[PDB]
Amino acid sequence: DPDTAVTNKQSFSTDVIYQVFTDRFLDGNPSNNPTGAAYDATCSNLKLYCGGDWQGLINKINDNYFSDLGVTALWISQPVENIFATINYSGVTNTAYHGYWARDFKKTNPYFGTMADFQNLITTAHAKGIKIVIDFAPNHTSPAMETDTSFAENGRLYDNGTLVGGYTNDTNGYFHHNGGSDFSSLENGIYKNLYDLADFNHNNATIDKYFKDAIKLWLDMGVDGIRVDAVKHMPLGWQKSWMSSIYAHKPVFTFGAWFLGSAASDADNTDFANKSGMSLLDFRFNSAVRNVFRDNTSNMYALDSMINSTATDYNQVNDQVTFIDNHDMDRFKTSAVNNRRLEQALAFTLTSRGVPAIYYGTEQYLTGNGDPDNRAKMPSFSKSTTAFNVISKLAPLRKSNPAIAYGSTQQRWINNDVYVYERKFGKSVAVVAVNRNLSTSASITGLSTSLPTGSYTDVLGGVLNGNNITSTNGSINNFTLAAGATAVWQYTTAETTPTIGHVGPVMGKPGNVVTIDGRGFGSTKGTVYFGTTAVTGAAITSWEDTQIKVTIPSVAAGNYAVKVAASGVNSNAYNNFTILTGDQVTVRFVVNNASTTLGQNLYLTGNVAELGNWSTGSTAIGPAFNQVIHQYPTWYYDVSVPAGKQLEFKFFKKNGSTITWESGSNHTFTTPASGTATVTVNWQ
Ligand SMILES: OC[C@H]1O[C@H](S[C@H]2[C@H](O)[C@@H](O)[C@@H](O[C@H]3[C@H](O)[C@@H](O)[C@@H](S[C@H]4[C@H](O)[C@@H](O)[C@@H](O[C@H]5[C@H](O)[C@@H](O)[C@@H](S[C@H]6[C@H](O)[C@@H](O)[C@@H](O)O[C@@H]6CO)O[C@@H]5CO)O[C@@H]4CO)O[C@@H]3CO)O[C@@H]2CO)[C@H](O)[C@@H](O)[C@@H]1O
Ligand SMILES: [Ca+2]
Ligand SMILES: [Ca+2]
Repeated sequence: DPDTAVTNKQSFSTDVIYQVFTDRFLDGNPSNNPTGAAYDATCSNLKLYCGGDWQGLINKINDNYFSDLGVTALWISQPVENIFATINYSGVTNTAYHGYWARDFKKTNPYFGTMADFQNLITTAHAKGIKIVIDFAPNHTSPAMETDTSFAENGRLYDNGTLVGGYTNDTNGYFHHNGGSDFSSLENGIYKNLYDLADFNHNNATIDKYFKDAIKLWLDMGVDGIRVDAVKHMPLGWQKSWMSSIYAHKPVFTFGAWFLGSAASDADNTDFANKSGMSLLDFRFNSAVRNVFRDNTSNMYALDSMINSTATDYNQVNDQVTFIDNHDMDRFKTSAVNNRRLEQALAFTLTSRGVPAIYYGTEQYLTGNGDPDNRAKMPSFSKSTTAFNVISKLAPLRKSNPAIAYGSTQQRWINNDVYVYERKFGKSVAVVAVNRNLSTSASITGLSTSLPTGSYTDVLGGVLNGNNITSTNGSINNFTLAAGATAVWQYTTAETTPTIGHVGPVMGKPGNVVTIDGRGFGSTKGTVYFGTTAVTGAAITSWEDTQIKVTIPSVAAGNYAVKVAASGVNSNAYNNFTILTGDQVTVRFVVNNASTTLGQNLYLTGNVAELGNWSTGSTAIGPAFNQVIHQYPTWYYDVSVPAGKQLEFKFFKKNGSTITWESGSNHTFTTPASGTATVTVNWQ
């Protein structure tokens, strides 16, 4: 199928996601509504259930609300069964309407629908070309108190009805009993409770297996993507292992939520996006956009700076999910924020790199500050707002123009209030001009672009006061950009030479099937390169002009570049593809008596690519932890490592550029065939 079809579960670059709180959208079936105190028919007390369900989503898909809006994917609340109990937090009654208080990841939330309703949602969605993305929260169950089992449901977990265990009397150690996190460090936030939510101990073999089994269930039902909640509060190692099991079974686009407060680069965040096997919600992009269009605390330069900085930090910037707001912050729209600014932020987001997501109601200019006010009921289904118009005209461009879906970004003109950028991919180009100044127009002179000679019409049709331009070999004739204007000019044409636009997933073991999207691959089965290794014939399960499904060859584990050769012509190289040694398992490495010097950290490396292949650089594992599970001078770290393999490893201390290794022989350990394990050694 073409890279743009609904069947492409590995790439969302050509899509526009619509994030919706299932309970706050449409109550299509009042028969499944909760009873009593947990329900509010008027939906005025936003902490209670309002009745929204999967039937309501089905209805709006059938009457073409989403089709006319232009969205091609739906991101819904966690579908799993949540606790039924009601919780009173200092006077106010709270319910699990948000879906984050799971109790059984193998059953559906009765209030949203049955297992059958869910299947019906998938079918109905796919029939109209809409992908379904689900929220999944494997970090915890629900609120719990160890001393009081009568609080909520004591964070109890069920395996399709069968009780696995609760927070109190957790003899098996399914959860962490290290208190609540104070967010003082990364380690503190991973092994301690997120508020009062019972934290899972993924090192426990049962919990590890439970989540691999539980996710397969939903993948088997046809979900096209996964939004992993609180990725910053679970070990990267376990998550990478979990991700490889997903990719070996049914690869789907997966991204996580790692909260960031500014557009500033964050080392840990960058590492996660580059090493976990999944991408992230682009909080840096979000901050810049809000600072510039909403809050007026930054100018266009901050926007351009962020575009360049993020493109440099993330290996695959096109996999990051962008947005102007969501359930974790104030609604973009405020009384002090103009409609045009909201509209410009949307246009910018929809034409920029990454995978754009729209929080439900944005098209209706919904207001609401903080939790829960920002999760109000959908006020209307009108298709007449300007914002609705902008989305319907720009969203389709991600499918029709590869420059917008896979292209690079270059600044063509800029000043405090004006920004003109260019998206380019092969011969296809897209140019967007934005003037955030609401009162004064701007005279643009000396603008150059890659647009071929010709006359260009504003894709928006002037709804955002856009204008038409004339290109003379890229040189655009002088023009006036109206106050608060924003225009989109583009040019698309067929590509003759092979060009890779996206590869998904970007991690896997030999035998897994990866998807290569792009242009000009031709219909004749060619050859795929993973470094220097050529992959041909049967190994290439599918080959079309815009997409190539290929099997990962049995080469040495490591970092590889991917190229495609069609009719003797070599395409561009898609860098940083990770090939694993084989199936993964999470192992906790513990080392005793590793006393260090001020500012000196402990790292780990060994004889497999997953351990860095004896490297002491960015591929080495670390820095190790030393506060929560084990205390200094004992260090520890959870690492995704190959299953059933004899490993050789050593720890090393690194302060500045001085590296001091362990003496003696290398430590050895044979990893288990599956699950988890703990290996403890003494510093030599
Ligand atoms: O005693 C403390 C506290 O007790 C309760 S809080 C109570 C709340 O009243 C309920 O509404 C309910 O809240 C749940 C919420 O409704 C659900 O949607 C989820 S939220 C989920 C987030 O989506 C996810 O992002 C993450 O949380 C992240 C935050 O979103 C993000 O902003 C930051 S928090 C960061 C702040 O920005 C800073 O301002 C500063 O405070 O430092 C903070 C450091 O993190 O990062 C977070 C983690 O990445 O995870 C949450 C958890 O699911 O669940 C909510 C919790 O269930 O339930 C809570 C308690 O369970 C009292 O009501 C309150 O007054 C009191 O302060
Ligand atoms: Ca209902
Ligand atoms: Ca945790």
